[PDB]
Amino acid sequence: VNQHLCGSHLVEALYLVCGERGFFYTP
Amino acid sequence: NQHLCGSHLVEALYLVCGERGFFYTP
Amino acid sequence: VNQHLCGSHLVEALYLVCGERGFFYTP
Amino acid sequence: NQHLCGSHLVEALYLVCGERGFFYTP
Amino acid sequence: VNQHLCGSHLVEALYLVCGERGFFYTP
Amino acid sequence: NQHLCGSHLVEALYLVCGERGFFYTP
Amino acid sequence: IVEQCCTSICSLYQLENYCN
Amino acid sequence: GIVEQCCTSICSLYQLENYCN
Amino acid sequence: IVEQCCTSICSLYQLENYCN
Amino acid sequence: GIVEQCCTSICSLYQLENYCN
Amino acid sequence: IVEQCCTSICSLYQLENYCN
Amino acid sequence: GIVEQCCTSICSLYQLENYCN
Ligand SMILES: [Cl-]
Ligand SMILES: [Cl-]
Ligand SMILES: [Zn+2]
Ligand SMILES: [Zn+2]
Repeated sequence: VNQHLCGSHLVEALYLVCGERGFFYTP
Repeated sequence: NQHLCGSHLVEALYLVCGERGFFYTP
Repeated sequence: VNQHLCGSHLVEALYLVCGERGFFYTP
Repeated sequence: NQHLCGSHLVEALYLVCGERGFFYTP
Repeated sequence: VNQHLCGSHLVEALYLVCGERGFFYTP
Repeated sequence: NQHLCGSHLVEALYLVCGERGFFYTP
Repeated sequence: IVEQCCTSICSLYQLENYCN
Repeated sequence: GIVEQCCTSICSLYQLENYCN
Repeated sequence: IVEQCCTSICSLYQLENYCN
Repeated sequence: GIVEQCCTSICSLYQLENYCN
Repeated sequence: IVEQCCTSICSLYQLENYCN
Repeated sequence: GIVEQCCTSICSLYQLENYCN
């Protein structure tokens, strides 16, 4: 449950940080 | 901006895809 | 305190998921 | 998009209304 | 780790609440 | 709206600045 | 609410109107 | 409640669609 | 996806297409 | 600190308005 | 910052300028 | 995993840039 809310902020960061380069999300 | 949408896009994908995970590209 | 940050992601999901149908939020 | 605003709208309502809860419709 | 996700929602609130007045964030 | 960007701006600043903290003004 | 607060930015006050 | 239900155990999109109007 | 879902709002269905 | 204050106990909009400039 | 980063998208670099 | 790595200990922007394509 903590991990799920965390995952949400992970992809948000990955979005800013990866940018044009893009990314894949896997748990 | 279109960048703003991308932010909302991944959140959605995040809730929709789940354990399956997903991919984002521009 | 966990419940409060969680509630925040709840309404966000409810927003995507409910859409035109809309929703009510109560804790 | 206007859909993007709705997302920001509910977050706000979420912080403003609190325990009182709130309603969102389009 | 909880504190980090929390900080994220803090600045978001501070943003809505402070508005034109603005703010400084420090942990 | 431009207000929507501000919301995304601070989140970014939040991830970029970190312990250093940051300042936001309009 | 969309009409109100998505064309011009609504104050904490105007939003509070929308609480349940 | 939504909170009671979905902040203890992770709710699916389907279980959330219930609290819609 | 940007093309698809950032000009017109995509349904939960259309997004689900983008899952891995 | 903001964190110290508001990540242990839930802060009201009023208590947050203090950290504004 | 609004002027800078809300008309054209700012890099992690340009934002870092705004840290305290 | 991203989750395993970054939800237990706080990851830097640099450590996150690794999961990029
Ligand atoms: Cl969170
Ligand atoms: Cl937005
Ligand atoms: Zn947005
Ligand atoms: Zn959160």
